[PDB]
Amino acid sequence: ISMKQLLEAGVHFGHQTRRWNPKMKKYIFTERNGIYIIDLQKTVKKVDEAYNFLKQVSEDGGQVLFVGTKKQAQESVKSEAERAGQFYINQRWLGGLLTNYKTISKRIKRISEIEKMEEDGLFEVLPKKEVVELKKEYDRLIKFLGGIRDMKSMPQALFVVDPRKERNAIAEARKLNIPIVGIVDTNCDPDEIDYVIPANDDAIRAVKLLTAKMADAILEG
RNA sequence: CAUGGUUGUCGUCAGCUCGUGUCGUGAGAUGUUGGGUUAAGUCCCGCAACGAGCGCAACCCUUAAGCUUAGUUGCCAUCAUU
Ligand SMILES: [Mg+2]
Ligand SMILES: [Mg+2]
Ligand SMILES: [Mg+2]
Repeated sequence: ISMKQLLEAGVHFGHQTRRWNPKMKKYIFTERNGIYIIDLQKTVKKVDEAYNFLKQVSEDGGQVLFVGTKKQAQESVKSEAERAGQFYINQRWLGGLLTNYKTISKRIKRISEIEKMEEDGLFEVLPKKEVVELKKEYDRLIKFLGGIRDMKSMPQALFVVDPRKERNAIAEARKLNIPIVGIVDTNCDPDEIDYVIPANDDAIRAVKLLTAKMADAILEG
C-alpha cells in the first residue's frame, strides 16, 4: 500500500484524544481537531510485516480466521475471506469458539446433518412444527458458524479488525498461542496483538483496503 | 432412628442440574443473568458461554361437532298392526 492510498482510505484518522490508549503513542503522529493522527510511515512498515507473515502462513497452508463483528468490517471480512478461501466471523464471536471447539465442532457437524435431512427428504415426513424449529436452528447456526463451517482445525492465524471490540477473540487466541494480526486504532491496546497495523477501524474504506491487502497475501501464498 | 418397597407433603410449584469452555488464590460463578413474553427455566432477542438432561408442554383417557363402516338385543320417519 502507499501513503496516498492510506490517506484516501482514512487510515490516518484516529479516535478522540480522551479515549486514546497511552501505549499507542509511538504510532500517533499529531493531534488535529481533538483527534490523534496515526503515523502512516509506521503503518506502511507494519502492513508489510503482517502481509509477509500472512503470505508465509498461506505458503505453509495455514488457515486464517477473519473477525469483523463491527458493522464497518462485517461486509469486508466476509468478502475477503471468501476470496482467499479462509474462515470468517462477522456476526458474533461465540465464547469458547476455539477453546471449546470440541463443543463447537459438534455444532458445525449439526449444520451438515440438518442439510442432510433436507436432502434425504425426511423434512416432508417430519411434523410441520418439527420442520419449522429445525429450519430455525439451521438459520441460527448459519448466522454464527457459517464462516467457519469449512474449518476443522485451529486457525494458524487470526485477523481482527478491532481488537478492543473483539476482546473474546483476542483472549482465546492468546490462550491457544495463535498469532494475531489486527487493525489497531488509537483507543485499542497493541500489546496483545502479535502483528499490529496502526489504522482507523471505524472507516469502511480503511478496513476494506487493509483486509484486501491481507487477503492478497493469502492469495499469493 | 438398621432397611427394601409403598405413600403424604411443599406443589403440578417452575424449578433442579450436569458436561465442556471461561472467570475467581479459593469457597464459588457463568450458563440459569438482562430486554420483552408466557400457564410455564414458554419462547424470542441480546449475552463467555456452547450444549445437554430431569422437570414444562406435547404424546394418553374422558367430554363438546361431523364423515365412512355396521345394524341387534339399539332406533322407528316412511305404512299396516299392538
Ligand atoms: Mg435457579
Ligand atoms: Mg425447557
Ligand atoms: Mg405434562
